[PDB]
This record gives sequence, structure tokens and C-alpha cells, in this order.
Amino acid sequence: VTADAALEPDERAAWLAYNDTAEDFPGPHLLARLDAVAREHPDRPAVHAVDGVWTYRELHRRADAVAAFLAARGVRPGSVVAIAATRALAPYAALLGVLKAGCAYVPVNPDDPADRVAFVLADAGATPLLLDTDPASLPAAPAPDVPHEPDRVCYVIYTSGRPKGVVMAERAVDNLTHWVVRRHDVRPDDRLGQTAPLTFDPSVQQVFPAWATGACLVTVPDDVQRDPAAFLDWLRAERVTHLDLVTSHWVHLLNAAEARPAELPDLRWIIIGGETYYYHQTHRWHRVVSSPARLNTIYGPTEAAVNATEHLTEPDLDHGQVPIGVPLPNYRLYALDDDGRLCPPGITGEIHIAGAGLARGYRSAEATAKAFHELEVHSGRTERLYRTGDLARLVRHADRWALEFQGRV
Ligand SMILES: Nc1ncnc2c1ncn2[C@@H]1O[C@H](COP(=O)(O)CP(=O)(O)OP(=O)(O)O)[C@@H](O)[C@H]1O
Repeated sequence: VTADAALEPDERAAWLAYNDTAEDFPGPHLLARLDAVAREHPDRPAVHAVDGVWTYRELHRRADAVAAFLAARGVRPGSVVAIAATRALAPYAALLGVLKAGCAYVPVNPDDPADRVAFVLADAGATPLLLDTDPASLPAAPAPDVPHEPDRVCYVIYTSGRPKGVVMAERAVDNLTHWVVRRHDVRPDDRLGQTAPLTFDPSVQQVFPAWATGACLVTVPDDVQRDPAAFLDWLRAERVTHLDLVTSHWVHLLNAAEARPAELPDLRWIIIGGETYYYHQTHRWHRVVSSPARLNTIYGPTEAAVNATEHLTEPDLDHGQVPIGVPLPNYRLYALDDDGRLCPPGITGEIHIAGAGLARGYRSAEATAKAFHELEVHSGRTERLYRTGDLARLVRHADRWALEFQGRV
């Protein structure tokens, strides 16, 4: 009956070790920590976008104006509000203001076809108020009083497989934010580069950890990203300390660094994922990039709050596939066969994800039914699981259990 039924004790033990990830994080909820930072570090730079820099004081005053506007237009807590996803300051006031209003944001590329925008507004149940007026130039006002609710929806982000709106609530975002800050030692004087647009959820992993610590969110300009050599120059010039990259984009940077060895003395962390890559590439990186920067290899779908697993990439290895590693705090992952049985170590199965990272679901009740299911994995432990469509196997890597990606169904 249980998914681990046919496993021997040693095979069951490997999975129990792998998924031993429960962690309580200190003190106030995400928005309260953001408010505390703004009041303790008001003069610090909070966002450096393509059109200038806002202090924490200014960002929170602009966000407060947005929340007050939404309330004045009858947008009640638990509503969804569209924000125009650009590289400028205004979207940061928009999305923080939506959260201060007790609402969830849906990031919209203002260059998308009008027909696709129309679908997103209807599917998300989202008001276009902040698409039809500049959110940065709204009349000044304090944020209205929002009654406390647990696990409010924070965002609806569209991901494809056919667009589906992933509904992500505060406990998942708070959990991710604690991990980014604690795992990568984010400090007030740090500069978190945002490579992903606000329509792509690695942006979440840069924005909230910055504002939860008093660090500065530094938007990567469009023109810089598409030019690998310029991107390396820009990272040096802006003294970026933490960066999000998709694997293929990082490969473009590696080729540029091989052509012209780079110095990045201020860079401490690159969080990289999206595709399988190889220790030969990461070994080359560490020879041609003069930096203390460590590569944190990550895996995860949008449906499980950006990242689900992480591997600290060894710089001395130069052969084999980089594993996707161990679950984030309060995540549990299972490789299941076609009959929903837990695979032994070394056996390839489909990744199912449990824990604090899971989306509430999709906007579509049908899509939610097909993707999310309940399963007794071990005696006594019934899990809400998200089916990924991803394949992996549990392997031994440097005397520790790790997932190794094996492709898709
Ligand atoms: N480290 C890694 N190695 C291999 N595959 C990875 C990976 N990290 C992520 N993936 C793949 O990327 C998927 C997650 O995709 P998402 O992060 O949701 C963006 P997407 O859905 O590919 O694009 P979209 O949201 O723009 O439509 C995983 O389900 C897996 O297939």
C-alpha cells in the first residue's frame, strides 16, 4: 500500500536521510521582516534599476502609495493585481504595494500580444489598474490596515508545458527567502543581481532576500545580458555579490571568460539551474574566472517556489554530470515508478515534490487535479505531491545521498 512497501530497510533509510530537511526559521513573517528592514535601514539603497536608485524609505513610500490607491479603487485583500514587468523602478513599487494591500501580483510583459495579456487578466482574476497608470507617480499615502491572514497568496506567475498560472502563497516565499539569505550569507552591504525578468520566478529569489536583509536589488539591463563580455564587465563595475543564472546563459559567460579571463572579486555566489551541466564546464569556469564566487547548482519547477534541490559545485572535479543535490529546507523529493512506488537508490523514477515550497495550485482547478496528488510514501506519512514530469535517481556523491537528473517524461 505505502510507496516504500517493497524497499528493504537500507533502501528506505537512504530516502529518510535524503528527506531529513525540517527547519523552523526565526521570528516575523516575510512582509513584517521587509517592513522592519525599511525602518532600521531607511537610507540604504533597496533597488538599482535602469532609471535610477531608491532608498528603502523611498521604495516603501512608493509601495504605500500603490497599496492606498488599490484600497481607494475598492481592490480588497486577497485580490490579484497585474504589474508591468520592466527593468525600471516602478514595477518594484507596484509589486511591493500589491503585497502591502494584502493582494497577489501577476507580472505581465507589457510587450506580450494584447490577446495573451487579456487571457492572463481573465485567468488570474487580475485588475489592470497598475498597467493603465504609472504606479511610481501615485499620490502619497500610508499603507492601509490589512487584517492578518496566514499564508496569503503572494503571486500568480504563468509557466508553460500552454500557459498555467501558478498560485504561490506567503509560507512558500518566506521559506525560500530564509534559505537564500542563510545559505548564501546575504548581508546589508550585498548587491543581488536580478537577471530574470519579473515574469520568471528566479526574480523572486533575488528580490525578497535583498529586501529581507537591507541589501540592494540590482536589475541586470536587457542590453548587458545579451552581450556576455559586457555582462562580465558590468558584474565587476556594479560589484554584484549574488547572481541568478539559467544554465545556458552561464555557458555563454563561460565561453566569454575563456576568450578573455575575468576578475570578479566581489562575486560570492552564482545560483545556476535550468539544464544539466558538467564538471568539465565548472572546472574550466574556476580556471578562467579569478573570483571567490561559488556555484550553487539548483533544480526546481515554478510549481515548488523557484528551487527544490541544491548542490554546492566542487571546483576541483573536471569529469561527470553535476548532481541537483539535496532538498531545500522543508522540501522532500521522491523518485516514483509508474505504479507510484518509491524507487531504490540508483533506480530512475519521476520526481514528486512535497513540503513548504508547493504552490496552492494553478488558477485552473483541472490542471491542479492532474498535477497534485496525496500518497502515503512511508508508514504514517501521507504527502501532498506535485508530479514534475522530471526523471532522477538517488546516488552516492562524495559519501552523501544526492539526486542526479536523468531527463523528462
Ligand atoms: N538543474 C536542472 N537540471 C536539469 N533540468 C532542470 C534543472 N532546473 C530546472 N530544470 C528543468 O526546468 C524545469 C523547471 O522550469 P521552470 O523553472 O518552471 C521555467 P519553464 O517552465 O521551463 O519556462 P516558462 O516558465 O518560461 O514557461 C524543471 O521541471 C526541469 O525540467
